[PDB]
Amino acid sequence: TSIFLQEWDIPFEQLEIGELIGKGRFGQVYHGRWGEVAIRLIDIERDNEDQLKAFKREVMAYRQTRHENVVLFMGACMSPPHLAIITSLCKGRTLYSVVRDAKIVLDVNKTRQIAQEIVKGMGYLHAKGILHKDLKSKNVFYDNGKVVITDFGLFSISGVLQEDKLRIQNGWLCHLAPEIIRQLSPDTEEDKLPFSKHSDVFALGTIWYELHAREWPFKTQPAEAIIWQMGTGMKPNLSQIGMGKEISDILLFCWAFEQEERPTFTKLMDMLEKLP
Amino acid sequence: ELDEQQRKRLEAFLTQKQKVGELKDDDFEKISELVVFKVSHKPSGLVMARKLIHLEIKPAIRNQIIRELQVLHECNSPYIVGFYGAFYSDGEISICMEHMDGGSLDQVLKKAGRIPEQILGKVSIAVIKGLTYLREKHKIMHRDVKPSNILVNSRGEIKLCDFGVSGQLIDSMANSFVGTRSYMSPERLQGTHYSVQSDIWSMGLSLVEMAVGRYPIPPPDAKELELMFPMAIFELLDYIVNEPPPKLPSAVFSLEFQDFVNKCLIKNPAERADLKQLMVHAFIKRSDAEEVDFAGWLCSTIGL
Ligand SMILES: Nc1ncnc2c1ncn2[C@@H]1O[C@H](COP(=O)(O)OP(=O)(O)NP(=O)(O)O)[C@@H](O)[C@H]1O
Ligand SMILES: Nc1ncnc2c1ncn2[C@@H]1O[C@H](COP(=O)(O)OP(=O)(O)NP(=O)(O)O)[C@@H](O)[C@H]1O
Ligand SMILES: O=C(c1ccc(F)c(F)c1Nc1ccc(I)cc1F)N1CC(O)([C@H]2CCCCN2)C1
Ligand SMILES: [Mg+2]
Ligand SMILES: [Mg+2]
Repeated sequence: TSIFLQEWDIPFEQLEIGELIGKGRFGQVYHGRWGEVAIRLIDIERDNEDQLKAFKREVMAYRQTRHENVVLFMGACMSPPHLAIITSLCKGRTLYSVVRDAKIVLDVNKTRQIAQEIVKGMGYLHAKGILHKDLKSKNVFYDNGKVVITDFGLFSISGVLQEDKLRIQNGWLCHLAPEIIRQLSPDTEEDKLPFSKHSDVFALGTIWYELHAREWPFKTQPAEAIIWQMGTGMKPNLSQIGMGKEISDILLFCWAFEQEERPTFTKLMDMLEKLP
Repeated sequence: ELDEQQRKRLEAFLTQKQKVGELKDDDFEKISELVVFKVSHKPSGLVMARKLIHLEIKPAIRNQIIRELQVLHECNSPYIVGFYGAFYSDGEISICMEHMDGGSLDQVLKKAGRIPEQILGKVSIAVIKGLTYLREKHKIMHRDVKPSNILVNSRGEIKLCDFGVSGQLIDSMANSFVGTRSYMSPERLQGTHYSVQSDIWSMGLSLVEMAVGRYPIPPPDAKELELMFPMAIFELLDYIVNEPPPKLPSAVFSLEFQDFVNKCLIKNPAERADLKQLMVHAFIKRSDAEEVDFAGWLCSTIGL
């Protein structure tokens, strides 16, 4: 029923909490000092035994992770209603900001390189049987070539959807593979959507689009239009900006309508190697 | 496309708007919840409705929002709710507008059982006339006409609301809400080019819901229309795109009305009736020259 900070392999004496780094839908995330760290505070029901042990399920898993392309998970302490996830602090900016910054050039060699980093991290997490469930450019950090994946697994315990009208954030729907898109309802619950390794590969496809177009797909369209277009399998390409066939074929594969036709992260890494 | 009794009220509203000067938070006292709250201006004795849209973005974009929003002072019509001003306060932009004491027809339909055909004829003239004004005098389409944004009063006007005046304010919105009642046209769902025809589809669908007392997709079986007289978002929307459109029951409504909605609910927007056609449709020619005390029906059903 409890997770204390002495259960972890990071020797911890004191934890300072500094300013809030930013707003977000799942808890609050502050600067901290341990070196410097990022502290995400979460609120739970005093006795929601269901969700408390569900949460613990996930966090012991994270204790086994260590990989250069995944943010270093450092510890989690429980005391209801207050929970904390402590990770390493990312220097630099999110990939979201970098792509949308006009002063940074993002050539095709570099986009292939960034994409390859994200895939290595994702294949590691998959190899350890951990699904991300919220892969996206606001959850990737880039500092002069170092690329780190963050916030994996959180979505299960997230509650970012929370009468009879489902809340949809800009950017969310275009990362959701069709099998998921076809099941959203105002009764939908984060812990029961049919996420899979295949849905994670789909989400990487949206990032590849975003890397080259420097904007999300379906940028123009309202949510309902996006749901129908994506649910029936209509998808953009990159020919309108002169991207070659090879850079577009990865999208055809990652966004494939039937999941089993989408590649694992291992095969996808190979496909990215073979670009010019 | 001009009347006098209507002529008296428009300047009078303009005269009222003279009162406002400028707006900010402490001028206003929360009266109730309707998100939009009915509030009382103290610098000027007006009772307005003020809607609070939560946006959190740096001022250069917010200044663009308000300049684009300032055009509503200029559109003025007996078929459009009256506008007073838009300012930003404390991470929310406020739009305060004429208050309509009857609410939305969404909200009116909840209290009534179903809305009778002759009143629905009248509301059809109001809505059709509003979009035509907007299209012809401001080159704008509404982009979301449906019952919650059409407002009615005890004085008896029916006017449109919440239309797309500022391309950027829609841009600035972080997140949208999708429930199980959609009024989006088939062509908008498919992401193809669209016009005020999309508003005409939305109007047809709203009319059938109000006439039957139920959102009509999926269509009810024989059991529930008899008594009248668990669905995922994607498959509701796909119903709109691929199944044949809803229709009024053939027994209880005049042919003119049925044909009126059927012309609104044609899937191909090029074949759907456009704005002027409906002004010449048999159904609204009949309804135009009719005597219904709309104010009377309203107050009796809602209790005022
Ligand atoms: N490990 C980290 N290092 C540095 N900044 C971080 C870290 N994790 C999160 N942040 C920042 O903290 C803020 C809140 O992040 P978060 O709560 O994950 O929401 P988000 O990913 O930005 N978008 P969303 O999940 O859709 O609400 C953002 O400004 C993040 O960039
Ligand atoms: N001027 C008004 N006078 C009276 N009631 C109003 C007015 N404007 C809005 N309402 C009511 O306020 C409630 C919420 O309306 P609103 O905040 O505009 O969102 P909504 O209509 O419910 N959904 P949406 O139309 O998509 O923005 C509804 O019950 C409306 O009927
Ligand atoms: O409120 C608005 C709105 C949007 C844009 C804009 F520029 C406005 F000025 C707006 N309001 C407004 C306008 C004129 C008057 I006269 C009074 C008003 F309150 N809405 C658009 C809406 O339908 C949402 C929710 C449903 C999906 C589509 N966006 C509801
Ligand atoms: Mg995040
Ligand atoms: Mg509204």
